[PDB]
Amino acid sequence: AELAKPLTLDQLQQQNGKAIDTRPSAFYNGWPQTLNGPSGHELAALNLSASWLDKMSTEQLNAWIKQHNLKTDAPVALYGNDKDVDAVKTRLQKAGLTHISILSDALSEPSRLQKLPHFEQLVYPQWLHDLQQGKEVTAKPAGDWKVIEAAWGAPKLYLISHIPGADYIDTNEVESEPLWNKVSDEQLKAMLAKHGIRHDTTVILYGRDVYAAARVAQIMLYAGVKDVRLLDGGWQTWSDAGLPVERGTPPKVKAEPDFGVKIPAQPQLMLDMEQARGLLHRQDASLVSIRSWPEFIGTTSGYSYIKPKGEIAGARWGHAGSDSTHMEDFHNPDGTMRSADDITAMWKAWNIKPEQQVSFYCGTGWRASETFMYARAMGWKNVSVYDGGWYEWSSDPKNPVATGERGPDSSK
Ligand code: NA
Repeated sequence: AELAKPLTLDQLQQQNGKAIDTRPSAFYNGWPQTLNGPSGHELAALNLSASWLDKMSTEQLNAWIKQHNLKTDAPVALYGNDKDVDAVKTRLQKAGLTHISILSDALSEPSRLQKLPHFEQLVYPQWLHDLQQGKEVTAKPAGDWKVIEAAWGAPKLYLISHIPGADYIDTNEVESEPLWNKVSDEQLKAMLAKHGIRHDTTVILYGRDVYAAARVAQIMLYAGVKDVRLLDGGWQTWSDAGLPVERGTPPKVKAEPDFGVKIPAQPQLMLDMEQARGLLHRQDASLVSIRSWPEFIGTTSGYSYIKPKGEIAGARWGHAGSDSTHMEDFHNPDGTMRSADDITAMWKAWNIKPEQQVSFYCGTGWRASETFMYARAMGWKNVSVYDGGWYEWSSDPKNPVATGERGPDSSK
């Protein structure tokens, strides 16, 4: 039942133990719990939110313990809310950890905390709701702001319910046939004006799936929207918070004719095929496949309408999900972004590194847009999406293709 002795951070370090931040990831990432309050987690703290526990089976927890290298008798020091700390203690006890304490001086020295360099780009429901009601909040939009739901095709679930004051974007407004690449600068200019977006409008996007919203977001960043943000974990986090919803067709938007800069203002954020091919086989650059493992080895193309199978030869595997519509390797059990530390280590093992020119691709770019926005928020400075992805690559039977099981070395 009970906790071992309380440890300070210093003692925990001396004893080669680990700290476990048991708050929701939003706060682990950098969001203050009160205005002006401590921002981020203790050095090398892990994040195991108590709110995830009901969606972690016994084996998911065991896996997570192993994966963070918690040795069974090495000290673990927990911090956060009491109920949360206690829920995690119970679970870790049942999983067989033997030295569980509280981190006594947790969050007591703000100057030593670590944060997602741009945590403010991944918002959470309560922040968004506070902003809407006119409450002073951390990282407040500098000027106008808009909330937009992004999904494939005309409004459906949006008609049933959506975040109050949210506009709606059909992803067909930003990408189109033949390659499912983004539409033209000129079509983008009109799309932006129509939804009342200028270069200095803060745009907060969410979707029923994070990647639809991310796709829109990366495209707006390319175009020239300076401040584009995602709801971390998407719509489901809003629904689950039991916050207010509105209903019915999207209300009329007041057009903004003049964007205020020439589009595109950030063209380096999107690569074509030749540019993508240029990144291969380099220490200072990575072309990253955000495709499932069966796509990566050539069991399946991932899509009904893509006949060719295999992968871009020399693409480094950035992980993804179980299939072409899932992103488990980037998600906590509640659907929010896994920790920066974990993502950084997963990518590192494949020689994908923040000092490189790094471009993400997948089938047609949605999954890659998602990892792009994470990497942006992790503070990766040279990131982009290779729009065409496997669909464009495998159009040309001259492009080199890899199949078969292979590891990190095989993409030098
Ligand atoms: Na594409």
